[PDB]
Amino acid sequence: KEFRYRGYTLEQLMNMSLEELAKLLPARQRRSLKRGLTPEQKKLLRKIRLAKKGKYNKPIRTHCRDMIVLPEMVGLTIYVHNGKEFVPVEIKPEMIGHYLGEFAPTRKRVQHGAPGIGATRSSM
Amino acid sequence: DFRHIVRVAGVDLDGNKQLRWALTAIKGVGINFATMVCRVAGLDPFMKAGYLTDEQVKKIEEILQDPVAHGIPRWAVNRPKDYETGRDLHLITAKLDMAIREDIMRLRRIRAYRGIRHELGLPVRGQRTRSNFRRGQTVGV
RNA sequence: AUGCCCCGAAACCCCCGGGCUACACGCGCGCUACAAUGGGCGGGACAAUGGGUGCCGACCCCGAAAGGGGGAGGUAAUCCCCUAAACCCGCCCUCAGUUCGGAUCGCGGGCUGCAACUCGCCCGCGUGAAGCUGGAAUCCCUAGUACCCGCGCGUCAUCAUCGCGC
RNA sequence: AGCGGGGUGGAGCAGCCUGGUAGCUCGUCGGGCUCAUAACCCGAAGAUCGUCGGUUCAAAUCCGGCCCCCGCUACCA
Ligand SMILES: [Mg+2]
Ligand SMILES: [Mg+2]
Ligand SMILES: [Mg+2]
Ligand SMILES: [Mg+2]
Ligand SMILES: [Mg+2]
Ligand SMILES: [Mg+2]
Repeated sequence: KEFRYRGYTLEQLMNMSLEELAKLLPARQRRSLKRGLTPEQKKLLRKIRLAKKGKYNKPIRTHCRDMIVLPEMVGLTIYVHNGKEFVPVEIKPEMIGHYLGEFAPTRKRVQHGAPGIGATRSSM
Repeated sequence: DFRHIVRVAGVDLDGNKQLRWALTAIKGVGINFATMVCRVAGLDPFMKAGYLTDEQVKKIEEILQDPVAHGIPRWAVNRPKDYETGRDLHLITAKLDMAIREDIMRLRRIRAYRGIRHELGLPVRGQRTRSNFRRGQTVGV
């Protein structure tokens, strides 16, 4: 009842080159990794590695909704912009291979009211 | 000789149909995959299902257990590259149902967008919802 | 284009992320169907308009497919897009929610792009919803016209159930 | 207090007597017609019969006990 991703434990995923890991992800993630990371993602990754090393005792806030979750990011809490505020996300092992934006909804759930004037033919 | 009901892999099969179409009653087997397994087993896909003998049924079930090891291509199975083991699997009946349920449950545990959409019973693959997808009752003004 | 009134360190000018794609519900215009005046599998036939150098790409090789690697010729009555579909012949299915219908969803593989989650398009296996011809009402059309069938251009990095034409 | 009568969609009435589909008119919601409203047309929702029991192959219908409503009469601190 441990975690496995394609028959690998978490540690085996930790000690992998970015290329070796890219062969396990779905096609969209593989193409995104092969084409390189954008500069903003580079800065975010630098901050993440610093925080893991034992420095940067501050919360991580980022505008990068298109960043792919990587195994070395597991255990940290990231604040992802949803359009008007930063929401906390706690990265769990079963999130590997997803974009960050999937965990920060940008619209509010709809609870309908009573239909107003002009909602039907007879109300006009 | 002729049997009007033949039991294969826990599903009764109509004995009057051609074997390729009789096989589709199994959940997880469509018309294309059925023809593939008929060809691999070396049986005429146009024969009546009622003329199957016991050894032939045993062989068909053996093939359905692990198609890849019997020569069926990896790009033909309904769950390639399994999320847990990493292998190429083909699931039928209950196993298929519980695998799909587990996939949706995993999506729901991490509070992903698609998991929320599954919970609320709303379209998941990006459809517009202002006009179509209406299932309910007209409200009064 | 332009008078008057307003803002004139914000109502002007840039950058990042969201939205215009929300969803108990009412309506317009369409597409796909409810099967035999058919569905599937193999085989055989015959176009026109337009467009191409930030582009059209034959021909060879690799891959099951979507696609990938090289690349002649073309600034074009010369080279390319470009060997249409409805139609015809043979076999399977025989009136059934089905070998009718293909919505919805799972897993995997690709392309464009600085970026594909919100929110793109394509391919393989699986899954298999409503629908069995439609009340009161109401639209279009007089001849190569209406019905039926595909194709080109515009938009366009990618994307056509649309517009204008054939 | 005594006697007589009756309870059925939101409203007012059939369906009893002769047991075996719960109908009629208005009303609400939606679509039609008209430049728009009313009138008119179409479709759908809505009571399982005041409750409880007995009878019967089967009860709104036959019977009985309760709850409520209406009418008539006796009734002088
Ligand atoms: Mg809009
Ligand atoms: Mg079909
Ligand atoms: Mg998406
Ligand atoms: Mg029918
Ligand atoms: Mg348009
Ligand atoms: Mg009116």
